Amino acid sequence: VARRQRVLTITAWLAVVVTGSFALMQLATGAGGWYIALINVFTAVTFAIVPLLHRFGGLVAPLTFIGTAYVAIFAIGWDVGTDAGAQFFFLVAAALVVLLVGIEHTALAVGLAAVAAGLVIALEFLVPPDTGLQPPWAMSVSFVLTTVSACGVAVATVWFALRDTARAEAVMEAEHDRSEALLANMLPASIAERLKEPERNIIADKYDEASVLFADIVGFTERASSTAPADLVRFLDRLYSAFDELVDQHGLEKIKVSGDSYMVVSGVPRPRPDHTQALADFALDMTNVAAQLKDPRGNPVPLRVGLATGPVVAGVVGSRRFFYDVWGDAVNVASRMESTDSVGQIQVPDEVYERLKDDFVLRERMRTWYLIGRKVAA
Amino acid sequence: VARRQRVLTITAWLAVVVTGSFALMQLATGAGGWYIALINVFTAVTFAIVPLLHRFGGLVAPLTFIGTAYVAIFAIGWDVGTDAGAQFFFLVAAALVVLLVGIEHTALAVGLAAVAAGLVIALEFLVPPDTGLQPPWAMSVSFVLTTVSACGVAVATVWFALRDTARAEAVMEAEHDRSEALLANMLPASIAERLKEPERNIIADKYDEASVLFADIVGFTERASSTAPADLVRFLDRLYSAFDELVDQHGLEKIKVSGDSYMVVSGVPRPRPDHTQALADFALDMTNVAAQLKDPRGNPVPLRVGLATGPVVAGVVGSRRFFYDVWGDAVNVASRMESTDSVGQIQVPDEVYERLKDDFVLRERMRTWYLIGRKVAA
Amino acid sequence: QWQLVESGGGLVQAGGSLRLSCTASGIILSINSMGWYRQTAGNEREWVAFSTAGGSTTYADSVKGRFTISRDNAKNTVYLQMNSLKPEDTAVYYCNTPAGRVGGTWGQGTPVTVSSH
Amino acid sequence: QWQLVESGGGLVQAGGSLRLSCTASGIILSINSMGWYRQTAGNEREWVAFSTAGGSTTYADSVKGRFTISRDNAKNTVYLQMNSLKPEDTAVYYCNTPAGRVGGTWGQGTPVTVSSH
Ligand SMILES: CNc1ccccc1C(=O)O[C@H]1[C@@H](O)[C@H](n2cnc3c(=O)[nH]c(N)nc32)O[C@@H]1COP(=O)(O)OP(=O)(O)OP(=O)(O)O
Ligand SMILES: CNc1ccccc1C(=O)O[C@H]1[C@@H](O)[C@H](n2cnc3c(=O)[nH]c(N)nc32)O[C@@H]1COP(=O)(O)OP(=O)(O)OP(=O)(O)O
Ligand SMILES: [Mn+2]
Ligand SMILES: [Mn+2]
Repeated sequence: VARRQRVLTITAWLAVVVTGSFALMQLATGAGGWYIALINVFTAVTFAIVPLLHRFGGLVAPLTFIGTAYVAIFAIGWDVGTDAGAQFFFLVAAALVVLLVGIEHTALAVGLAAVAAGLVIALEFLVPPDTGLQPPWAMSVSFVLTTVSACGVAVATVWFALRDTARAEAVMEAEHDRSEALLANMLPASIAERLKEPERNIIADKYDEASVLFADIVGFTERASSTAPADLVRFLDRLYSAFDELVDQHGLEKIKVSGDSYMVVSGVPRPRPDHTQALADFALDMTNVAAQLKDPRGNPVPLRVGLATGPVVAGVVGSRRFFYDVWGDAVNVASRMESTDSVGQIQVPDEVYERLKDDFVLRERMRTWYLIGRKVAA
Repeated sequence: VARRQRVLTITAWLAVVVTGSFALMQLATGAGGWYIALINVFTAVTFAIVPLLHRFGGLVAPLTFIGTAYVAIFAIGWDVGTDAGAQFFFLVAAALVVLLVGIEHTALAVGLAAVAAGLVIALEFLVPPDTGLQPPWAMSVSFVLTTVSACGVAVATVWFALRDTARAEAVMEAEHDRSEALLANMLPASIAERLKEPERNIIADKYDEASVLFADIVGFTERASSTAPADLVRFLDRLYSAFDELVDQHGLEKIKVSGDSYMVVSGVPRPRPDHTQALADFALDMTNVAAQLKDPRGNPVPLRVGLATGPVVAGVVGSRRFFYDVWGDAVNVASRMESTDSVGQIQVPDEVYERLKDDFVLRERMRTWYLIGRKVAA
Repeated sequence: QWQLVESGGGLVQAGGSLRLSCTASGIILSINSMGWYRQTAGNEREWVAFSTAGGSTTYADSVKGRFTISRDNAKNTVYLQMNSLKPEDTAVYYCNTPAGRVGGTWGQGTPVTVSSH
Repeated sequence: QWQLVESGGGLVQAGGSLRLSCTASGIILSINSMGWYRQTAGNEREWVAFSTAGGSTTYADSVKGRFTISRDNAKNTVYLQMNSLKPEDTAVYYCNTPAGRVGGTWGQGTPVTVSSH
């Protein structure tokens, strides 16, 4: 109903300004006569009333305002000479009415404009030119005031309408931008466009190589037994916020966070030649950060970390509550490794050992090989 | 840059219409003289050129168009009499300029309007009234045409601007509505408002009673071994789409879908006295639907289902990739039950048996009790 | 013969009211849910009403507040009150359980037309 | 003494260029990542640049393309090229590893001011 409010606001301000203009003419007039005063009171009263009675119903009220305007202006113009300036107000109103009324009634609006023109061609001819009522000099001053008012009313009304439109646009843009930012945060941009489209197609993307890292907490239930649930959720939020900052800061992507488990995937949105090395470095940094952090109990929080690599499948699933997901054998491998990993250690299979030995240190203990750290030498 | 395009479009159409109007006056004129023709050619050429040269740079071009308009109209008005109608075009332009120029320059615009008014008060006085150049009757026809054109130009330009604004608003609204619909789909409305706010606060909600249902597939790895991954993802999507339809159709909420696992939660967003009964009925319907459906291999897909109840904690966690989540002891209970459930059966603990015996049938086999189905009698 | 037969459809004007009936043979309604779907042509058949075993009811957003689903257990029937009908509701209405819904086994439905004549 | 000292800050005009230096004693830079954060006052300190062990680099959206992070392993230093400076970048810039970042143990930072004088 914003458009209706815009129309109503502009018409109300228009009525106020026109009444303000008319009052000055009435006060300035001297020795003009009472016959004109009787019409002037009627016109001013109706103009002031119509904004207060705007809620009777329908589009008939704004049209009645214009009917009153036309009748009053024609009546005043007929008696006085043509040089007063009744012609100019018609021209202002012709452009003003189209803006005042909505698009749905443009045809009607056009007719109104034509009507105004139909009067103007008559006004020069039919009306007695240069009819002199009492002082003429006041008539010339009236012409000057008519010109100034005709300009000012249109300027003010148009500017007010444009201001209202700009305000509405700004609010619209801010409201939309917040939601767009949230959506961009909580899914990758490329798949968001696919999701938005009305047409529904199953999203499946095949990726030749990728690497997955799984991290989990040890003895979380024992910690839960001695702590209030609300504080426990807060602790989890703090831990995952720190991990999320580190992940964003390395550039890797995190698919989801299920309870204690933390899942990271490398290279799915864009393949890279050195995904595994980056994942290993990130895992080392994550272990250090987790070791440093402290829980409410004060005991250190150990983390079991398992890494895997291989081809994967990506895409959403279901018809409700979508999220990016990933699939493949590497996920099964990583889950098994993480499950069998020792406390405070990172474990990887033989295949990953084939890749990471060159630039990283893997030692001790399908057969696996613990990931101790990076080579000191450079 | 939409506002700039709107301004440029309206000014271009304005130039086209004014040139079209001027051409008719030039063609109609007969025995008017060549001195006026020399000025007329200049005016028409400049008016036609300015839209083609609109891209020189800055706001100086639209102002130059108005400078040319004012100079040409003043020059033509001075020679001919006042009754021709040069005054009316100034009044149209006074209202038109404010719309033409943007808000940033409103002050300048106002000055321009004043300038026009400054000419009008002069035009009546300084210009020689009723100067007769060749036929006067053509002059009267010129007055009529001036009135009609002055009305029509303003009507058309204002309507065009309003049309452009409405089109922009409609496109804006559709684009925003699609994203809003997606966001509403993928999270509850109440928490979405909290997420949108710039201020960050940990969301923790305590719920006295709730019920959780976990469903899982059996031998999914064996099925995966003999099927292509892409087809397997499609099968999962089909299954979860059917389950999602059933869930929505019962009214319960589903938090997430992790691989084979399907999680349903009852009563968290709004508590109800009969959450457990609804969950049990939904579980029975889900088992029937799963039994009916067929996989690519053609073997039936069995599902293990475990139900639990108790207090829970709800809210998002982390600083990235949010989703509603739930927590509590009931989740641990449900996970254990589902893990130990037999193929094609639903299992519940003694506590749930205390509630569901009255309206449901639980039989056979902490101690648990299989959930066979609902009572036939009513 | 597990079958469901619908009835009660016909011609009405915008704003009228109808009562569609669904009677099923071969099952027990007390222990089975029920759902009313509608098919126009511009989409495949969408669920507008649903009643569970236990009394819980749900409706689609486009139709909430105007349509009401109820059961009659002795007759083995489900009834759909339709009120404040609109041209968008002109369709063929069907009745089923979820199992039949996903299995594709339905009856012939019942036609409902909203127009002036 | 595990410490990091920053240097190179000062006064410049909008559009100028700076090179902030971060030298650390107590660790080996080849095996540790590094990150440049900035603090204005309207927020707590935000990360603008990050360099990993291996050469990968990342920057914040508000600052991508203008700031460049590099390493000098022999000197045990990290350098931040700053170009096309704007008034929004006036802050105190700090340098750390993630462990120190989450542990709260920092140095004194280096001031950078963008204005005309
Ligand atoms: C009193 N329990 C809690 C109170 C507040 C917040 C969380 C819990 C809680 O019990 O969290 C556990 C699950 O609910 C919670 N959880 C598990 N699956 C889910 C899940 O699917 N959804 C939600 N919302 N939470 C889950 O993980 C947490 C650990 O369970 P795991 O199965 O991962 O094993 P573990 O105890 O860490 O030992 P181990 O694996 O090292 O041997
Ligand atoms: C060749 N493997 C696949 C190819 C395409 C799509 C999925 C798979 C697949 O292996 O899915 C498995 C996990 O990746 C996949 N999965 C498990 N956790 C995750 C997870 O955290 N994220 C993703 N994206 N997928 C997961 O679940 C599926 C089953 O593993 P479970 O641990 O649930 O046990 P189960 O095999 O069902 O037997 P049982 O539990 O009845 O004893
Ligand atoms: Mn876990
Ligand atoms: Mn599973």
